[PDB]
Amino acid sequence: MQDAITAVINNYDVQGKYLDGAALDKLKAYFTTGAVRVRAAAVISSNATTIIKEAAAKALIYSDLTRPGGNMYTTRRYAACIRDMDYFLRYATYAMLAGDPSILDERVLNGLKETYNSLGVPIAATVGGIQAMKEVVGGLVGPDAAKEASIYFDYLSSGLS
Amino acid sequence: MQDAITAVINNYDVQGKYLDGAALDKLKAYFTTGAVRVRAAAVISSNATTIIKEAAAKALIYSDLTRPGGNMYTTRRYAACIRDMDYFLRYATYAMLAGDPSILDERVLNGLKETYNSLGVPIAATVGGIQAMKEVVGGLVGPDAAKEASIYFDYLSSGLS
Amino acid sequence: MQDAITAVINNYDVQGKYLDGAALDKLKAYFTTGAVRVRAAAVISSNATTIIKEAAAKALIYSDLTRPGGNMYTTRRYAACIRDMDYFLRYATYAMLAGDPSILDERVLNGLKETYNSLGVPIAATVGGIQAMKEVVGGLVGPDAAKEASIYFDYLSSGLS
Amino acid sequence: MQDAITAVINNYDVQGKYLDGAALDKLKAYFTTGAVRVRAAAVISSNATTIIKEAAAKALIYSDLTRPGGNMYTTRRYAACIRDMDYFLRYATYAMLAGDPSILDERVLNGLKETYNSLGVPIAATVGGIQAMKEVVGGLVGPDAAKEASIYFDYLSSGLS
Amino acid sequence: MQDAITAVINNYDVQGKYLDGAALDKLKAYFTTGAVRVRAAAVISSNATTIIKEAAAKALIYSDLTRPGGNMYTTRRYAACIRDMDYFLRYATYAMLAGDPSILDERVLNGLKETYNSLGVPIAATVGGIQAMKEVVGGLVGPDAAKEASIYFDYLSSGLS
Amino acid sequence: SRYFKVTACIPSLKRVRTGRELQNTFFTKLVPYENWFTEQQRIQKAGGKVLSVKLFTGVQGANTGVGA
Amino acid sequence: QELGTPINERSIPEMYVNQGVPALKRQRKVFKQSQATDRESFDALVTAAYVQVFDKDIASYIRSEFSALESRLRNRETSVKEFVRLLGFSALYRKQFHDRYPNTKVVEFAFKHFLGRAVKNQAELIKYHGLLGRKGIKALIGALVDGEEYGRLYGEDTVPSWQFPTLPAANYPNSVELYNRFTRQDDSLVVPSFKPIRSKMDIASMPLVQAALKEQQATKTALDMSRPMFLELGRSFKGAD
Amino acid sequence: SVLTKAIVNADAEARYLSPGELDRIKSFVASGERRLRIAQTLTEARERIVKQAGDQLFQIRPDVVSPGGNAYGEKMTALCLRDLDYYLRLVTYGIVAGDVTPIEEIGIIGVKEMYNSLQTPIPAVAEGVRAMKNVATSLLSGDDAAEAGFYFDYLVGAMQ
Amino acid sequence: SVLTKAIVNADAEARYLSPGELDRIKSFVASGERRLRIAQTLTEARERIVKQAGDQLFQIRPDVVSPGGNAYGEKMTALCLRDLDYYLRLVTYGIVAGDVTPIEEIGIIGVKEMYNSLQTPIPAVAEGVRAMKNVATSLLSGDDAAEAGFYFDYLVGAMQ
Amino acid sequence: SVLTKAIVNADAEARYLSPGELDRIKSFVASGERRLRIAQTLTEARERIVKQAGDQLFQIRPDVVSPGGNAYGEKMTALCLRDLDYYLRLVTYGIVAGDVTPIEEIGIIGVKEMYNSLQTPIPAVAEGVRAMKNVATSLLSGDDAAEAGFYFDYLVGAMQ
Ligand SMILES: *C[C@@H](*)[C@H]1/C(=C/c2[nH]c(/C=C3N=C(/C=C4\NC(=O)C(CC)=C4C)C(C)=C\3CCC(=O)O)c(CCC(=O)O)c2C)NC(=O)[C@@H]1C
Ligand SMILES: *C[C@@H](*)[C@H]1/C(=C/c2[nH]c(/C=C3N=C(/C=C4\NC(=O)C(CC)=C4C)C(C)=C\3CCC(=O)O)c(CCC(=O)O)c2C)NC(=O)[C@@H]1C
Ligand SMILES: *C[C@@H](*)[C@H]1/C(=C/c2[nH]c(/C=C3N=C(/C=C4\NC(=O)C(CC)=C4C)C(C)=C\3CCC(=O)O)c(CCC(=O)O)c2C)NC(=O)[C@@H]1C
Ligand SMILES: *[C@H](C)[C@H]1/C(=C/c2[nH]c(/C=C3N=C(/C=C4\NC(=O)C(CC)=C4C)C(C)=C\3CCC(=O)O)c(CCC(=O)O)c2C)NC(=O)[C@@H]1C
Ligand SMILES: *[C@H](C)[C@H]1/C(=C/c2[nH]c(/C=C3N=C(/C=C4\NC(=O)C(CC)=C4C)C(C)=C\3CCC(=O)O)c(CCC(=O)O)c2C)NC(=O)[C@@H]1C
Ligand SMILES: *[C@H](C)[C@H]1/C(=C/c2[nH]c(/C=C3N=C(/C=C4\NC(=O)C(CC)=C4C)C(C)=C\3CCC(=O)O)c(CCC(=O)O)c2C)NC(=O)[C@@H]1C
Ligand SMILES: *[C@H](C)[C@H]1/C(=C/c2[nH]c(/C=C3N=C(/C=C4\NC(=O)C(CC)=C4C)C(C)=C\3CCC(=O)O)c(CCC(=O)O)c2C)NC(=O)[C@@H]1C
Ligand SMILES: *[C@H](C)[C@H]1/C(=C/c2[nH]c(/C=C3N=C(/C=C4\NC(=O)C(CC)=C4C)C(C)=C\3CCC(=O)O)c(CCC(=O)O)c2C)NC(=O)[C@@H]1C
Repeated sequence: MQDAITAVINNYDVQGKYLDGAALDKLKAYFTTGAVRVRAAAVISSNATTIIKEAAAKALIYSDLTRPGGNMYTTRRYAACIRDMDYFLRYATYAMLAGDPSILDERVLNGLKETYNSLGVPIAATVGGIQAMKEVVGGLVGPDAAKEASIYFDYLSSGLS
Repeated sequence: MQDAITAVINNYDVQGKYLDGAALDKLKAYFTTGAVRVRAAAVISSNATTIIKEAAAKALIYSDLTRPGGNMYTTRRYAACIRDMDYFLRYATYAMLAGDPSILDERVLNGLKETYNSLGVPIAATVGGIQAMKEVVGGLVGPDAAKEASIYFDYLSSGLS
Repeated sequence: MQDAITAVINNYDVQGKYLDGAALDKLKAYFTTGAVRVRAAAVISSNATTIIKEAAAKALIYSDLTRPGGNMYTTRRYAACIRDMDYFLRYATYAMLAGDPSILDERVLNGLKETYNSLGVPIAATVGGIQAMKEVVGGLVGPDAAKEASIYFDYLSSGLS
Repeated sequence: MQDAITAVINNYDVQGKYLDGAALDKLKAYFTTGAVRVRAAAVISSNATTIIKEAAAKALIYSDLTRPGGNMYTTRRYAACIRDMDYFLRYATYAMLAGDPSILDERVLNGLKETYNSLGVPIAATVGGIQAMKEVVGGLVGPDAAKEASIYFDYLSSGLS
Repeated sequence: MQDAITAVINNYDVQGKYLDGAALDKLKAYFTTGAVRVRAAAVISSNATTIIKEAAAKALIYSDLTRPGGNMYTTRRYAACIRDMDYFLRYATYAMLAGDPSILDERVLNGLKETYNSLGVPIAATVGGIQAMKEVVGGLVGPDAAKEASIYFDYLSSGLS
Repeated sequence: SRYFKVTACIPSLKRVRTGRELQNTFFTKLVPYENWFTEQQRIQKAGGKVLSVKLFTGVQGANTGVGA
Repeated sequence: QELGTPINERSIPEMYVNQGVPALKRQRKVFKQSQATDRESFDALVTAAYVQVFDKDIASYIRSEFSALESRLRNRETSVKEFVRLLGFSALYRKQFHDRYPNTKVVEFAFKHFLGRAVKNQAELIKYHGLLGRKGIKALIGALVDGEEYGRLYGEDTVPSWQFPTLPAANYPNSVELYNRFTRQDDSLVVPSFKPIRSKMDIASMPLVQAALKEQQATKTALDMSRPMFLELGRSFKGAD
Repeated sequence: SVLTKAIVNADAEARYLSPGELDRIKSFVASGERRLRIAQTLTEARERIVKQAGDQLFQIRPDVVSPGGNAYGEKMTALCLRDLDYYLRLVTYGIVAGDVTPIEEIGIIGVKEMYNSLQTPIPAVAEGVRAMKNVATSLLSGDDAAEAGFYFDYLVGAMQ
Repeated sequence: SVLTKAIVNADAEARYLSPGELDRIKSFVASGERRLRIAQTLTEARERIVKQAGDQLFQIRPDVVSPGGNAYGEKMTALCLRDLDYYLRLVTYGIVAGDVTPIEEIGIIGVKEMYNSLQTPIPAVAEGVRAMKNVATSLLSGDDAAEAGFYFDYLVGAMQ
Repeated sequence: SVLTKAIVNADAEARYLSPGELDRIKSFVASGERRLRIAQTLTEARERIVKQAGDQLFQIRPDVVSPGGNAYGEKMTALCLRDLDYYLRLVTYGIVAGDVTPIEEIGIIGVKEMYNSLQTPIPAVAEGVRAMKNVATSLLSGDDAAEAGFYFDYLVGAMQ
């Protein structure tokens, strides 16, 4: 994986160039937004379970998904689906802290789609759950980091779909 | 493509066998269900547009799909989606008349999935539309051919999903 | 894998139905033939090696298969062919005990055709050996379980072919 | 893996034929050159590191490959490239000793092309390094085994390209 | 494990001494008897099962060992005894080929005594069987290697006792 | 070629476990010379005590035949 | 009554029975030495150890070659871990699963047999393939068997057995593809290497960083600061224009 | 062959060939012409050896050509003779190759399972192979007779 | 970097970041401005530091510039100075990132095979890095000198 | 030795010795007299071989005896010559044993750590061993010279 700092460092190392004004500007712009990311990540970590519960209630359950024959029918699949939503939330928090979706590409999205066609999971339902979590997280974090939080959920949804 | 008669004929041709008691029983069982299939196909053909309208109203529209950014936003995509539903209905009628899903495998499901990931279409929404059409068709055709009609829509939905 | 009872249970669970008269009749029909299956399985287990011996003698050996250039030429290939024959016998016994070809589809026929295509094994010769085992098993077991044992050998032969 | 002797033995075993004058001529042709292969292999094992260094200096290093943006840039990638060269040298030695390219196809070339495409490794640079190693080996071994060694390096190059 | 050559080599290694006349004499004494070891080992490998059968017939069977209450009683215990006898034969062949009891000490005798005391195995009967095997081996091999093989069987018997 | 006979006891410090689990905590077994090193580290990194070690097969002086 | 019915009636049952993880994840048995005491249970453990390794196909050919190992295991001289390790050291394993495949596929075959999964990531391929080529099979097997993952998962007495991993990403499909392959059914290496995933979104285009860059420009160009005003009134904001 | 065995061990240990392995390769290539001469001799005398080994085998074990035996009947005896020819050809292959790899891959692995399925006496076939060894060494000089006898002994030990 | 290391450690256990890790992140973002200022200070004087370190290394170990030395000749010395510049750039990268993560991936893992295949003295490269460290710490204040010296000592220990 | 290697392989496979292994054992026992003659010759000419190898190594690599060299000083050169004598002794051990097992157990495993901890040039040691090979090959007939050169080449390859 890679954050903003390592992204700049690697982009300059591939050219074999010392850090210049543009690189220092990028690093300063990242460093200024340090405390906001930490506060948003702390809020998300504290409210993780409620976000999953509200997203599931708004987008998944009370429907054919949870009624018999549905993909989220039975406790065995309900627990798996909520665990998947927790995974998405945790990796979105990691991506928001790092300021880079490289962790999302490396450790979430690769193989995930073909895994879902292999298992039979509804990709559209998963995307709907992700967007419900995005709305809830944007409500929780405040106006400071709402856009920054929402960008990674949109990244995950676009990668899946 | 192949119907029940041609399926039996080919299954005996591969063994190079003349038609026996089992083949004649299968052919008689197909022939006894001739008028029912014709009546069901006539009813579906007469009520084609209404079935699509009710299925779309019940499963697709009045939501984020038709709201901007959705996959059936804009007239260009709305017309395409309703044309796709009409295609599914017509091929389900063909399969119901023939008494064999070979036409569905050959001319509907072949590459349809990977086409849908290529275009970005929500496969879960497509399956929901297909099942809404299945409910409407089962209501229309009567108790005579309700199960026969429903099985091919289920075949299409399971192939897509 | 599924047996008859678990197959009925899952088929009703997916529809969310309590067990009704039809399901109870199906379970009763399976239970009425429990003892004959156990007796036939015990007979086949006691006569396993002999059945393979007569099947190989009547279908494979004394031909070009065992000669140089044949697929079952050399001791290693002969042992492999007889081990495959034993696999077919054991899984047919499992299928006849469970009253369902789910185990055969899950653990035998999955990829067997293309594996044999990769290795060059004669599929027609394999089908002939399977039918020879079917004849021998029908001779050994008697009228009681002859047809019930034979249906799963026919299932394996049709899956390979 | 196969050598000349084993290749002829299996080529006659497939026909079930005793060794005749032709096979005797072929294995005699192999036997006549036994000692030269041994001496050349000992020389190669003696000069393994120097051959790799000279091939690298002549074909790879002091270019864009070893600079930033080059595939062989950074210590890890350089070590990987030199380990690949050592693999090529050792397996060329084994194939030359055995008098057969079976080990080259069978322990090296299988999937190496697609692995190199996945990792982004330059096939043209790899082939150039292989040819440089071939030229160094031909210089070291002398006229006796130069062609015999060089045919397997050419085999590696033609398999990669 | 060590042979005679390796034992001499390490006994000179511990002193850091070049090989002198005494070591050369010991190596020559080993070398002059090389082919006899080879022919005797080939004979033993050819007649391994017959030696075990005759030794068992002379020393173990037709007694209280093979009757109820015996340690040789039951097919499992008889299998264990004959497998042990085969182990003794093969390792005696290895020791006599290597010209050293190091392999017998390392891979057989360590733990075997207290293992037999724990299990209840008769050490006296085992020694008698080993001696019968020794006599059979001496009869088969001939004057050239009779005593030479017998020394290692005596080593096994003395280690057990 | 040398085999260590080692006795060790590894307690369970999480999840307690339920089925009979007796050979998984206190054991004695032979271990090769080459792999005994990386296994002794694993035993003491998993919070396990190494009760006994015995040289068993090998010879103390060595100097030849060890690497076989 | 109607609130527990399916909606969109399952017109074809047992098309929905098979969805989700395969039944093989929970329709198989695990063997432990600690509860495999007595001769009848010990033979099942031994025959299962020959199937986790050797992948069930050339395991049926084994008749008596590994008989000294079984005797020590039965006498409790070596644990099941030692038995599994010594099984990987044999010539039969080297002949079957190493002598016919490239060096990168031997790592994959070794992982699926002694740990139960496929290769996690590219940083594990580099570690284990760079050791197999350096020191051969007897070091790669020792590294896998003595690893921390093996000690966590199976401990002293347990046959390895297949695991259906959830994490990391692509590990589940990679493992399942290996699982549902017969011996010699397919010899493609499945996980040749992990492609670099690159970057499609510039970090300077994010909302927080881009919102700070504009402020950084304005603060440096426009406004003055805490040095004396006579020094700050004789400043040229442009540098070379 | 010896080359295959040495290369396989060197590859398994991830190293170049050892000096001892090189020495054995040199010895094998030196003994190649004598090995070819031995192979030519047996392949020329293939029919006489097979027929004779049939005679001593049937003399030693008449029960196999007894009706309670596997090889009862003229065509059962012919199949036994054909198996004999197969094993003689394998012995010639092993003699020319210098080791037992091709014979092992062709006619010993799974041979116990095959002959148990066919209900044939493995010790009887081993006795037939021993009669083959006697007949073959009857047509050979001492050094090369011992050389062929080593491979015949290997076959006898493998069928055991 | 610090964030990458903390995220990897949390992801290994599959849990959200603990408040201690957030405290480490806060300390790193606080020290980031000083770190980048130190990096720019080193970058401005990259040529002088490289030249002085080269002179010092050649004084301490003249054998490398001797006939049997790896760096014998003008172009061999140019390559040595270019490598020293590479390591200075890596040290500035590490100082900016706050962790040794980029340094290890770029110029530490495989460096042994690097200098073994090139036959270059690894202790000589370490001494050159030490001279580079002395030149760098001569141009920095005490706290910044210690901060850079930590990464320089890490490079010296890794190249060992 | 060849005996140790064959016995170890057969024991690991759990089988009796193969015809190929028996043939190689016979070849080794036949060549034992020539092997001991070669070993006696090298043992007698150990001092001249060591001296000429030392002079050849010093002419090739004068830097090693230079001030910035590991072999600078009279006793540093004496220790290098003593190691040369050690490796010559190991060469005689390998020649008499017929394979490289004692050489492996004595002086190649851990020798990379040997010379890395002592900071000694492994390529320089390899060059010294090659000079030893030249000196010893100058004191033997062609076949025996090649036979000893195989072991010297093995030592050079292990020092790599
Ligand atoms: C009557 C025998 C026929 C025949 C067969 C043959 N098979 C192989 C090799 C394999 N067969 C299998 C089979 C299975 N694996 C499974 O898991 C199952 C179901 C549970 C089956 C049926 C596999 C996987 C192999 C490959 C690995 C192996 O060899 O064990 C061979 C050997 C081919 C070769 O030499 O490479 C043969 C000959 N051959 C005939 O002529 C008969 C028709
Ligand atoms: C909202 C939930 C939806 C849903 C999901 C669902 N998933 C599974 C099973 C798995 N999900 C994963 C996921 C991942 N693998 C990774 O590496 C990561 C990142 C760490 C993810 C997110 C995997 C691998 C599996 C299979 C293995 C496992 O079960 O752990 C299931 C269960 C399927 C089954 O049991 O067969 C479900 C139900 N289902 C829905 O209906 C929702 C839309
Ligand atoms: C103080 C100088 C020391 C020294 C060095 C030396 N290096 C070379 C050649 C190369 N060095 C490198 C190095 C790197 N490539 C990378 O990607 C990195 C990580 C950033 C490093 C450190 C490379 C690739 C080469 C090869 C040439 C090239 O770059 O194209 C040489 C020349 C050796 C030769 O044979 O020509 C020298 C001398 N020598 C000393 O004495 C000092 C200790
Ligand atoms: C009743 C005695 C107790 C109780 C129950 C309760 N349940 C829900 C909602 C759901 N319950 C389920 C259950 C299952 N899904 C399965 O697959 C299975 C296994 C067969 C079960 C048991 C599900 C999926 C839901 C979600 C809704 C849906 O089915 O679509 C509620 C409502 C919760 C809410 O609205 O937030 C309640 C209240 N509550 C009690 O207090 C009782 C002790
Ligand atoms: C209004 C002057 C007339 C009228 C309109 C009417 N529209 C709907 C429903 C929908 N209209 C749309 C339209 C669009 N989708 C697009 O992408 C675009 C291009 C930008 C358009 C114009 C859609 C998608 C719907 C469906 C619902 C939804 O948006 O989700 C209705 C409701 C009909 C119903 O059956 O519910 C009506 C009444 N009707 C008149 O009589 C007016 C003249
Ligand atoms: C002869 C000395 C003994 C004997 C033999 C016997 N063999 C058969 C039948 C077969 N034997 C083979 C053998 C092989 N196939 C191979 O690929 C190889 C390796 C080269 C061998 C050795 C085979 C394949 C058969 C089956 C028939 C066929 O070849 O198609 C029989 C006949 C048994 C029957 O029931 O018909 C017999 C009798 N019998 C003796 O008594 C001798 C000890
Ligand atoms: C060197 C001349 C070229 C080059 C190569 C390069 N290779 C890798 C990585 C790998 N190379 C292999 C190779 C093999 N596996 C086998 O089994 C065999 C034959 C037996 C071979 C040749 C493999 C498996 C890998 C991947 C795992 C690993 O890295 O060890 C790299 C590293 C790529 C990376 O950083 O991800 C490189 C650079 N590079 C060049 O510039 C030359 C053209
Ligand atoms: C046979 C002549 C006598 C006899 C023996 C007997 N032995 C056992 C059990 C074991 N024997 C061994 C032996 C070995 N393991 C090795 O690795 C080697 C060398 C390679 C040897 C020699 C071991 C370890 C055991 C214990 C484990 C096992 O049973 O396999 C038994 C079985 C005792 C029991 O039932 O518990 C027996 C009977 N019995 C006689 O009557 C003879 C005197």
